[PDB]
Amino acid sequence: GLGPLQIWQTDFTLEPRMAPRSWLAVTVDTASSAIVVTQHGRVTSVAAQHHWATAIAVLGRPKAIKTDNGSCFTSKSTREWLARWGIAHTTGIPGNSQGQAMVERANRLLKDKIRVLAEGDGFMKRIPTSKQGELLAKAMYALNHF
Amino acid sequence: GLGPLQIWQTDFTLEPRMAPRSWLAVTVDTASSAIVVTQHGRVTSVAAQHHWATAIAVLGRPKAIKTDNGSCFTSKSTREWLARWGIAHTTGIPGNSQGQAMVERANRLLKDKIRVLAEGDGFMKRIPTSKQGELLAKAMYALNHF
Ligand SMILES: [Ca+2]
Ligand SMILES: [Ca+2]
Repeated sequence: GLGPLQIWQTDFTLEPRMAPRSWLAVTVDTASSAIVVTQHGRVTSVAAQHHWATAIAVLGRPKAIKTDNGSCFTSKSTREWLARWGIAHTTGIPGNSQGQAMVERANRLLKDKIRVLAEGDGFMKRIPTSKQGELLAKAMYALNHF
Repeated sequence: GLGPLQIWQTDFTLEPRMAPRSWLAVTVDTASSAIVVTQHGRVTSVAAQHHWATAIAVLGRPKAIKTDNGSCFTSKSTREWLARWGIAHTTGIPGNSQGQAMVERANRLLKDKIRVLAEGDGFMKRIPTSKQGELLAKAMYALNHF
């Protein structure tokens, strides 16, 4: 009962191998280190809400989420969506510096796993679109379980 | 170490509120009762592999999966995909009768939660396409956590 708080860190990261939906939305559960990733065609507020809808189904509802001040995260729409769910939102400190370091380490382990699985399949450039889906699933698998 | 075996039961179920991608692929982890659902436009073998790719990222790799003899599940393609992952597959007994009862109970709790959340939003018929995604996320959330 003295366990970790259910706080998430989310961010978006660009990955051209995953084009056209090359914007990967990544969420790290700081309680368990689990990771949830979704792809999007454009960074929008709505992209951020859809990514969270999916992470919540997978991780359960957090008590809070930390993001940077990107505008897709502090727009009105996003504040209202998070309010409707009852989740608190913080963008940390104005000149944070650090503080979002797990989601950033996550971003880097993820892109690396994607490159190594993609190349294992013989794709050295963009991944065929029909194949990105299982590859992105496979990457997430590899970083969360086995 | 005497805990339950990681065996899944998967099935596809039709849901017109979710049209055009009205075929919902549902997987129950018989170890934890967690549920994973994905939508598809057509019931194909490939639909079954994509659904599992996503469930594995979410639940980890099972030791076995039980399905009925639908052809999308015993086709060559599907047998080879499951073989590549190292998961055993069984379709149970020829005139099983029961044995897939959790995935079927799941199918029914799911469609019911979708109807009640959809109607809470004022959609009494098909759900606008742009809205199905979070609604399907929301349903899964409700049946797995809170
Ligand atoms: Ca950012
Ligand atoms: Ca069936």
